Amino acid sequence: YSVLYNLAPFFTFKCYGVSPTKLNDLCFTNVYADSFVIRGDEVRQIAPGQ
Amino acid sequence: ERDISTEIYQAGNKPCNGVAGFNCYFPLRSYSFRPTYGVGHQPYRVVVLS
Repeated sequence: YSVLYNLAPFFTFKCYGVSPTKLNDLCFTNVYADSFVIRGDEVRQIAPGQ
Repeated sequence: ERDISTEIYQAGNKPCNGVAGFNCYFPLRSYSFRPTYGVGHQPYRVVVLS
């Protein structure tokens, strides 16, 4: 995550379950990545339950 | 022990006071409560006797 974390043009990086700044010590059995491009106004819509 | 000081989280490698942005976070977050929320997220009142 260090190279992703230190990628400068990131604007919004919002998590919902754990701390987002110490992922190196945290290990998971799965990683799911989904990608798309949307309007700015509905950018806040990515929160669940919108 | 209790903590009240409101200092912006400088969780980055830059001397950031700022207002918002990358590695420049306001530590406090607001609970939001409404009756539509399901069981397990409605507010609970807690009193501890020592």
